[PDB]
Amino acid sequence: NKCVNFNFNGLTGTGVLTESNKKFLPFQQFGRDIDDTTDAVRDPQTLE
Amino acid sequence: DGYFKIYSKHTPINLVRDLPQGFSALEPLVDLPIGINITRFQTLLAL
Ligand SMILES: *[C@@H]1O[C@H](CO)[C@@H](O)[C@H](O)[C@H]1NC(C)=O
Repeated sequence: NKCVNFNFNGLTGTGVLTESNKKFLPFQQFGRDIDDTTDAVRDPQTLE
Repeated sequence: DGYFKIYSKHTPINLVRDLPQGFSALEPLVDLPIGINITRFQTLLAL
């Protein structure tokens, strides 16, 4: 809920991080937008 | 890339002599890092 430089696994980018409502499938790691920009991501340490 | 990758699905059905006329997605069940050449293969039946 604050603007941050996020990085998961080398994905440096600047944004508000927010808790998603997206039901990613079990195997599934990055979410890309319609624009093919990353717009969601599973945390590597914790299951969110 | 030397990963032998398996995608699969289960659904229950009710058919006698056909492959189910429809559409479904298979998820990656494993991505085995094996790196070998393959040309042929065979399947294993209970007897
Ligand atoms: C796999 O073996 C066949 C037959 O010996 C050969 O033609 C083929 O080039 C081999 N695969 C690779 C990646 O070289």
